Parts: sequence; C-alpha cells; structure tokens
Amino acid sequence: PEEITADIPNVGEAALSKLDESGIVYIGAEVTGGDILVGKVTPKGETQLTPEEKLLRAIFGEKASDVKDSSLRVPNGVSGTVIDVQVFTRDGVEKDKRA
Amino acid sequence: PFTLGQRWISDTESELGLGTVVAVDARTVTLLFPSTGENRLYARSDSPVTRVMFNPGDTITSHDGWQMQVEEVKEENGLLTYIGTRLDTEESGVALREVFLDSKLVFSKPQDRLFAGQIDRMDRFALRYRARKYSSEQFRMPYSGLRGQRTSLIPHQLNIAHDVGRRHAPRVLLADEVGLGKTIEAGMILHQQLLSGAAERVLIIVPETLQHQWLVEMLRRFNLRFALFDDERYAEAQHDAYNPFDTEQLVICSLDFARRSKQRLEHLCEAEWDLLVVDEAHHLVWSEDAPSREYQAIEQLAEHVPGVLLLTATPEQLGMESHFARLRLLDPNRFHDFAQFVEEQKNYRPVADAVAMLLAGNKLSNDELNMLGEMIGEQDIEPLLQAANSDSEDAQSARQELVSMLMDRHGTSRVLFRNTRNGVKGFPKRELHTIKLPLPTQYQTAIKVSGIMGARKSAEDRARDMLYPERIYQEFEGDNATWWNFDPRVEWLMGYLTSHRSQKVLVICAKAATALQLEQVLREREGIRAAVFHEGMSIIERDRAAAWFAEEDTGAQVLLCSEIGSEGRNFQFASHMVMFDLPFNPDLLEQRIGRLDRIGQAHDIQIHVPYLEKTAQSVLVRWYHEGLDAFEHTCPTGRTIYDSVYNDLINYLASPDQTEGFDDLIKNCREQHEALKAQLEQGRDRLLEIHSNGGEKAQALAESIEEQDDDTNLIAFAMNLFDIIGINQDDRGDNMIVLTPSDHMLVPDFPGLSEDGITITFDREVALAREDAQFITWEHPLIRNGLDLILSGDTGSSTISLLKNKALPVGTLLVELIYVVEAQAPKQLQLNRFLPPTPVRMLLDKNGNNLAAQVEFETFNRQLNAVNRHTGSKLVNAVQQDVHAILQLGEAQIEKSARALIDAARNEADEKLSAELSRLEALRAVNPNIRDDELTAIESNRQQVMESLDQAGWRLDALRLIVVTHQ
Amino acid sequence: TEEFDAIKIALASPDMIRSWSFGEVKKPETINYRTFKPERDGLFCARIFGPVKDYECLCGKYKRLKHRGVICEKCGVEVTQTKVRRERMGHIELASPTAHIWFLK
Ligand SMILES: [Zn+2]
Repeated sequence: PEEITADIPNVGEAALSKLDESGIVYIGAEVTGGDILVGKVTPKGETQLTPEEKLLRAIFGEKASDVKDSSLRVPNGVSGTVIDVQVFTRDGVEKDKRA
Repeated sequence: PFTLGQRWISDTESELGLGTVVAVDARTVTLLFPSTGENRLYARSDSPVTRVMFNPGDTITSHDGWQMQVEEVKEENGLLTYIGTRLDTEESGVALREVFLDSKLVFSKPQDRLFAGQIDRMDRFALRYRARKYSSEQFRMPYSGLRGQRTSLIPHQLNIAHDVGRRHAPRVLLADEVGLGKTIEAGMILHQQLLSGAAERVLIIVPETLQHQWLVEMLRRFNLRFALFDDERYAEAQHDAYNPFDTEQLVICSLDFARRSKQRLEHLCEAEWDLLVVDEAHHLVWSEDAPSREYQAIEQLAEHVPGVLLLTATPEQLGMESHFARLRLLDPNRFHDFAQFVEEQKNYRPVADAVAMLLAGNKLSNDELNMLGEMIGEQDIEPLLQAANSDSEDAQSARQELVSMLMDRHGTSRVLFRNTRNGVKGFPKRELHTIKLPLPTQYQTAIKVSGIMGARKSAEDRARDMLYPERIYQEFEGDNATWWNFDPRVEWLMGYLTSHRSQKVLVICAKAATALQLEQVLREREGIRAAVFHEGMSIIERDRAAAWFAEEDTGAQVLLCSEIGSEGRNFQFASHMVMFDLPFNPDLLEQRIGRLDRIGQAHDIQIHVPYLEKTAQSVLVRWYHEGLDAFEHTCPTGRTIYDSVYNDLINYLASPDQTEGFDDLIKNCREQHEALKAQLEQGRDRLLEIHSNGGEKAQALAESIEEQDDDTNLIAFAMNLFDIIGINQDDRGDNMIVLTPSDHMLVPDFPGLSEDGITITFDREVALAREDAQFITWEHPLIRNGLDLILSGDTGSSTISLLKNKALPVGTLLVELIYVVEAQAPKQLQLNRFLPPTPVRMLLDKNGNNLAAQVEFETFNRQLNAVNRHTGSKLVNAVQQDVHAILQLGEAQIEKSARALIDAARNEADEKLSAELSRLEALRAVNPNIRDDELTAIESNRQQVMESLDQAGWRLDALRLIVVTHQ
Repeated sequence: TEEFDAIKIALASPDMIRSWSFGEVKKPETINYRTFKPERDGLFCARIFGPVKDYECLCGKYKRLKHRGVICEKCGVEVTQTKVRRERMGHIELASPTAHIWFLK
C-alpha cells in the first residue's frame, strides 16, 4: 500500500516546512505552482540491497520501502490559499491527524 | 555475412577473447567463446561483432599449443584456413582452420585493431587520452592525500597528516586537546596510508558507542567503507574463511569485542594488519607491576601490526609521564623505564621554561643558558645564541633556527604531538550579550506551589527541576499548557529574528520537546523557518535539516535541538548564536559553544543569552561570565572549579533568595580561574606545540592547497568523463550536482553509484555545509575508480577521423600515437610518486616527423570529425600496409623520449630519496626514537625503486588514424 | 535520415509480411495486470518487439550498454534502445486463409 506520511524521499525540508506531521498542508497556507499539495510515497520492491548497504541503511535510516514519491503537487501556474481539507478512509485504515 | 565456423570477437568485452560462429537464424548469429565455453547470440543488424581474420606478419597459436606465422589465408564457403610457417618446427605451408584457434587473443596493441571492422568512438578516444594525461600529472602532485578529505583546511591538521602519512609503519600517539580534531587527523593519516598504497589492511578498535561514529566519519569525510565486526558478523565471516578478518581490508571492532576469547585475539593478531588505530587509549590503565587485563590485549595487538596509531587525551593537568604507559607500547625498547623518562622531563622542564622566555621576548641568564648549552652538546652555540636575544636584525631568524634545532632535541616530539588551543591561531573571538527579562507571573505562581509542596526534597533536585520552568508549568497548568504565549523569551527571540531576518542564528535549548514547541510557536505566530536537530531523528533526516539550514537565503533561518551535535562538518557560515537556555555542567556549555567556535568561521561570534529575571538562569549567567569567563574566553578551567564549588553553589541555585555569600563565591571562582590559567600557561611545552602546529611552512602548504582547491579543469573533466560513461548529471544549481546512472551507462555496476543517485559538490565549503554530498577531488574514489575502469579497459584506444583542410594535400596521413611508460613494482613501494603510467603523444606524418611539440592536442582535435561505421571499417584497411611502416618510424624516437623521461625520473628519485635518507640519518645521529627497521625500510625502498625503474617499459595505449578528405 | 523520393505502394506478399515481422504473437494476453512486466508471449512481448527499458533485458541478467546484440538466454529479449519497440512489427499465422476486407467491399 502507498503511504501518506510526511517522510518523502529526496525532498528538501523546504517542501515539508508547510506540511504538518501527518503530511497535509495547513488550512490557510498560501501555495504556488509546483508546491507539494499533499505528501504521498510510492512503495519499492525487490530492492536487493548489498549487505554493507543494508548496514548503512540501518544507521542512516534510509528506507528501502520508499525511494520514490507519488506526492500530489499544486498544478503548474495556479496559486491560492488552502481553505479546507477532507480525508476519507476505508475500513481497516487508521485515522490521520487531519482526520 | 555470418557463416558457421567463422571467428569473431566482441568490440567491447574482448576480455572474452575469440568466438566461433556455431549457429545462424534469420535475425541472429551465435558465437561460442572457448575461453569460458558460453555462447552469445547477436542480432545481425547493427552488428556489434567483429570479424577475426589475420594478415601477413601476425603470429597465431593453435589449440595444440604450437604457434605459427601467417602469410596468406584463403576463404571458401565462408570459412578461413590460415597458411604459413610453423616456427617451433620450421614446417612451411602449414594450414590451420579458423575453428581451431585459441581464445587467448586479447586486444593487442592497436596496430592489430585496424582490421576489426567498426572501431570505437572519437570522444572516448579523447576521454582516454585526457584521462591518462590528468591521472599521470596528478599522481606526481606534491601534496597527494591532503585535498579529498571533507574537512576545513586547518594548517596544523594538514601538517600532522603530511608528516605522519609519509612515514613507513608509523607508530605515534596523538594527544591533541579534546575537541581539536584528534579523529580528523587520524582519518587523514589513514586516507594517506590507504591512498598511497602503503597499507591495504587496517584495524580500528573503538568503544561500541562510537563504532557507528567512526563508520560514518571515515565514510563521509574520507570515502572509506569500513566493515564492522560483531559476533554475528564474526560468525558469518568464520564460515567464509579460516581467518574471519581476511574477507575485508578495513575493519572496525570493539576493544571489549577484541577480548572475548583468546582464539579471537590470536586470529586478530594473525590477520596481517598494516595499521592499527585505537582511540581514547587513556582508558587503558597500565602498571609496570600490574597491567590491567584490558591493556594486555592491545599490547598483544600492537606487536603484530607494523604501524599503530593511538589517540588519547591528557586530562587533569598532568604531564606526558602519564603517557609513558602508552609510549611503552609504541617503542618498548626506547621507552622501557619510567624513571629515566621522569629524569628527562624534569631536567628539560627548566629548559622548556627558558625557551618560553626566549620566544616570549625575555632575557635568559647565563646560568639558565648554560643548561640549554648542556642539552645541545656543541661548542659554536654562542654567536647564534646572542643575536636572537639582543634583537639584532636577524633575531627572528636566529630564534627560528634555535627553535628548529630545539625540536630535533625534544625527547618525544617526533613521536608525540600536542596542539593546544593557545598555540593555534584562527579561532574567532566570542562576545557576550545578556538581556534581563521579567519572569512572567504564570511561572511564579506555578513554581511557588511546587516550592511549598516541595518541603522535603534535596536542593539537588529542586535546582534540577527549577532550571527548566516549562516542565513544572505542565503539572499545575496542565500538561501541554500553552506556555509559549506568555514566556517573554519567545517574544524576544521573535523580535530579534524579525529584526535581523538576513542573519542565520544558532539557537540552543535544553530539551528536544522545547525545541519542537519553539518551532511550532515561531511558525504559527511569526512564520520563522527553523529546523530541529534532536537525538530521535535518523542520520539522513538530520542531514536534511542541516541542508535546509545551509541554503544561503531561501532556507531555514533558525535551527537546532538538544545536545546532539557531533556534526563533523560545521556551520562555518553561521556566526551568531542565542542560548534560549543554559546547561547545568560547564562541559556541555563549552562543547555547545564549541560546535561553532572552530577554525574557518566567517566572522567573530555574537552570543545572546536572554534569561528570566530571578531564576536559576540569572544565577548561571553571572557564574559563567564574571566568574569563569567561559563565554568570552575558552580556557578549560570550568571542570575543576565546578567540582570544587558544586555542593555550595547548589544551594545558591535552589534558593536565589539567599544572596549573601554569592559575590564571594564568584570572587573565589575567578581566583581559582586565574590560578589555573597561570599554572597551565606556565606548564605549556611551547616547543612541542610549535613542532605540532607545523608553523609557517604548514600554513604555506595549507594555502597552496586552498589555491589548488579552485581547479575548474577538474569539474570540466568530470562532466565529460561521467557523461561519456553514461551518468546523468542533473545540475540542481546551488553548487550541487546529482549523479544518477542511466539506461546507457557503460559498466555492469558502478562501485559507488546507486540507482537512486548521489549528490556531489566540488567546493570544499559547500561540502562542509552539506555533509550529504560527496566532496569530489582528483583523489576521490569516484574519479580514481572511473580512471582505473577506463585505463584498464580498451575503450577509447582506437578510432578513425577525417579532416577537411584546404591547406593540406589530399590523402595525407597523420598518425596520433600515445605510448605509455610504466614501471612494474608493488604499490606498497609508492613508485607512483616518480613514475606513474605516463603518456607520450606523437603526431607522425608520412615521413615520420613528430609535430606534437608544435601541435597541441585540443586545437588539432577541434576541427576533426568521425566517419560512418561501414565505409570507415574498410577505409581503415585501405592503409593497413602504410600504418605498419609508419609505426617503426616512431619506434626509434619513442626510445629517445623514453630514455629522457626515465633518466629525469630516476634523477628526481635519487635526489629526493637520498635527501630524505640523509635527513633520517641525521635524525638517528640526533634523535633516539628512530628504529633500525625504519632506516632499513627507506634504504630498501630506494634500492627497489631504482631497480624497478631500471626495468620500466613502454606500451602502445591509443592509436587514432587521420585521413584528409575534401568531400 | 536518408535522402529519398518516390513512395511506392503495392500488395504485401505473405513472405514480405513474414520478412517485416520479428516474432509470432501466440496468446492474446498482454501483461500480468499484477506485475507490469510484459507477457513472455503476447501482444506486448519483449522477445518479439523489444526491451521495455533501454538496453536491459527483462529478467535482468544483462542490463549494461556494453551488450548491444546479446539476447538473454533466460528471456529471449535483446538489449537495445526502447525506441525500437516503436518500429518492430509482428505477425500472426492464420490457420484459414482470410480475405482482405478492403479489396472486397
Ligand atoms: Zn534476461
């Protein structure tokens, strides 16, 4: 399953600054084209990391599961304020902070 | 034209050798490679396969092992039969069907690849030639091993690395002051010993809590991947080898791990380590009558490893006598009796003092000076001795010659380096700024209740709680109470930041929780960008936060959370810091201020301490500034006075109402401070510090490196190299390139590369600000790796090109010939300082005239262009009879150019190797720490160098054919 | 790009159609809808039409550019640039000779 977490591979902390811990923009934040609208992570499988790389991953905290980002971004050239956010979970899904 | 039985080679993986057509279908052909027995099937179209036929003059070998000489080959029904003279039997007219050729037909010196069909590209030939030139020139650079490390260019560090990294089997004790970079100098010395080839196997023994730190420090700063050996790893390596320590060249392990079993320590002592490094060796207590069971395992190790580096500290204001226990491990025969060392240090102590008076600008009584005169056992001391003291014109140079001679007479300084924070320049000054804020009533009311209810509880815990009001306001105003709304410190912080938006500010607080609350409040009430740096985060995330903080003007304005620190590369661009709180003990206070107070900062430090009126903060500010002078000056008095005052001062913290006796405690603290400072400055072995910091020659080396570090040709060669190999280089823009492999990369795996990519920077300052990037230099493994990959492979060694020039005759022949002069010697000898693989370019004409001295490579290459695969293929064979005659033309001149190069190189070798051997002989006549093994090693190295150089050879590396057309 | 002229049109003979085609598509399946690798034989097939990704075989034994004509022994896909997957045609062997609707209606 893909994840909505705010931990998104190889994004600068600039992009996360406007995101809460759950990974959703704050209500009332002003965004611009290319800004990350919401955080999403694409899963990676059959990583087959080398044993020294696996040891490096444990100390560094690098996630084999991530390495790809499916995060939605504000469309190019549209800029406004986030006035409202809604979250719809199915059965067996934990409620996020925003929820 | 594939037909069963023909011999073909691969243009790229010729390491497979010859192949044989064994099947054919509509689209594909199959080659068997008898070298391995595998078959590879290729599509006929685009035909990346090579016809194997031979010409008159070639020598070939048959499957029965005999060889022969080909003169003519017939072809019938697609098959070749070679006709010629078998040389071992002298039989003429011998036939050999091509199916019976051996596989050991490797990519011969390119005069054979002319008839291989499609030839390689011309930009890979360009990369090949440029690569050999740059690698050759860089191997001989004087300061190799001193630019690729991810450190600031601090003179004393580079000096220590230069001195120690070039010794043979170095055995030294690093007793640098705490916080100066002991592990940094250690890593630099390791980088030198590994890069120079002097060492291949290394063992570092570290306490477990620091093992990961070493793993990251050596990996991120020095590009060295160490293998950590724990019990699990030890077992999995026991399975893979008789000796587990044979599977990896570089090994980290714990000293507690080292002592587990005896068979373990013996396997370790037999693993044939070239170097052993043990940090914090002062934890090894040793008595001559009773050595501890801990010291005994290292004493067993340091005898089985030639070079051994011990990193240690020298605390509690004691002398190097405490160090004897470890010096005994370096040279057990030279240092074998405590008392003699005691006599030496006591009788030199007055001499050291008198020297300190000399260089301090004092006069030295005759009674004093005839004790140094006793030390330097000569007779012409007097004339040079007096000019230095009378302040004549050359009193400076006479002082410098005296100190130079003094260092050679120091009893330990060749084997002991002690840099002090007083003997090293470059540190920024530190100015303090205090701000008195009114303690808000919400805190007074919340704490007085705990005060009343706190009837029976020790003052120690009253002061530990009352230190941080935020976390007692969470018991009476409820947990998570919004204290970040009335606390005046927050308003002061915001006001200062919003009034100084163009300044990066380092803000230190006690606990990570308060740091998260601070980020939230600065954001939701002033929009201040602040990254948190706490212990709970992973290494990559904290690195990400440092990255954000490093953005010149678009990133985080603020930072920071709890102690953690430990970030080797520092915030050299940040010069203003605010202490949102103050720590309890002075060691954490001075280390926190240390994180920034480093050599290489932008400007002086401004320290701002906003503290609440009438609380423990108000006490501690007064204690630290007026009493210890710990903010504006760095003298390490804090711990002693802190221990001598602890129990008294606690009462002054837990109850700031009792004011009498405080101001006298402060004067007592300042008195102790002055006494400790005086005793320490009068205990300074300023000679040892001058020998340690390297002086003016070391600062000159450091600035030569600071100027070599602006090499733009490096970046321009790098881009070409990678792009040719097929590595996508996305330019993020802020001096950071992101390298990612590509679908068209040229090698199965790149050793360092991963599909997710790596970020690099060529600027040392960006690297010091962005530890997530690889600091690329000529000595960086990525470049050395690609270099070995290209110069070992055969791509870029052969191509053809046409030239359209009206100012030349039609059909003229120019031949670019790149010979390579090489020596065969073990890398341990470090022959590459004097003769790396060296290119010899020659631009021959139809008459064998060399133009290379007149015709530079680039200018000639610019106006040249390549051909198409097919026409060019046999266009090469159009001059097969000519080029063969062109080669011998240069054959007679290459030996002249070679003998010039060899003679000059052997000359440079004998001068420097005799000058260093002479210096070492002078030292043995002047210093007792030089071992016989050392001098024997240098003599044998000189002899072996002259011998291996006397047998150096040449070889044809590259060959480009040029034919002028006007079509 | 060649310098050409005269575009010629005529009936395709079955041997010419066999000439253009690189392989037979035996089963109508295309992809596993679960793992998006193409079918071993199908309307999207790496061994017939070309490698999905530039210069790397399906099973992943050979991925480097050094190899440009090799055809992986496990997966019969040749290693070349994925652009070729744009030009390679396949063919189907019909059991019953079938009429061309254009030339009839
Ligand atoms: Zn495959």
